[PDB]
Amino acid sequence: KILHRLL
Amino acid sequence: LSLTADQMVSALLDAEPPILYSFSEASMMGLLTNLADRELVHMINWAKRVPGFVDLTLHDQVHLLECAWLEILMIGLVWRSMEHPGKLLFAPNLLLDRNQGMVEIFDMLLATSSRFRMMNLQGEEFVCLKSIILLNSGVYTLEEKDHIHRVLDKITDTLIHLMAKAGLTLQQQHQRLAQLLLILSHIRHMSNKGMEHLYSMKCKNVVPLSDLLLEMLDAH
Ligand SMILES: Oc1ccc(CNc2nc(Cl)nc3scc(-c4ccccc4)c23)cc1
Repeated sequence: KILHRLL
Repeated sequence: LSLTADQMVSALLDAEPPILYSFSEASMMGLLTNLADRELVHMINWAKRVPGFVDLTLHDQVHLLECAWLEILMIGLVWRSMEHPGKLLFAPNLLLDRNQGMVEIFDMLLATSSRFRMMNLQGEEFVCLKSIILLNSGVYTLEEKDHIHRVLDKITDTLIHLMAKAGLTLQQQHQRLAQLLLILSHIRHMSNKGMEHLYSMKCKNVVPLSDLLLEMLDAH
């Protein structure tokens, strides 16, 4: 999710 | 696992995130959650610069940040509040006392600030403690776990290196290491209380919670 995209 | 203790300390110092800027009860927690969302984005960048973290799989990185994010926000808030006794420096323009508070968490945060101030916590020690929170808080939830423990042992060596350089005896080193790590139990406790407060805010659908924070709650 968003955290995946942010890392 | 190749860095010297001094290189470890300088790597963590250089990775430090910036300090960001930010009354009804709907409005105060709007400020806090908006600030937390922005600090979380900078957290991701810092996490990627903690040595050992980039070695992990994306899913292990996600798990560790999902577990530790509020503990990391909280120790960061305590650290920048340390020189403001009795108050929490949420932002340079948001310095709050306990009457303005939430109060149960506010008091726990102030007590940690007071403990850090009484131990004279050093910035080099703080960035080590923050990195330990990131690597430890989700490790109990096989070669990957061994890597994380090897890195954790390195950070312990680094903390001990700092107290040796500071002139502490062996006995004093071990005692201070223990004092520092026991505070992490209290930070875990505050994060669990803060998470449960943030779930209550989500349920009543009044405070504007970002997509990002909402998924951090889903993970808990
Ligand atoms: O940028 C930062 C913003 C806030 C904090 C510490 N956050 C709190 N501090 C106090 Cl004193 N009370 C409460 S109640 C709920 C929270 C809370 C839980 C999850 C996200 C946001 C708020 C909270 C640390 C850094």
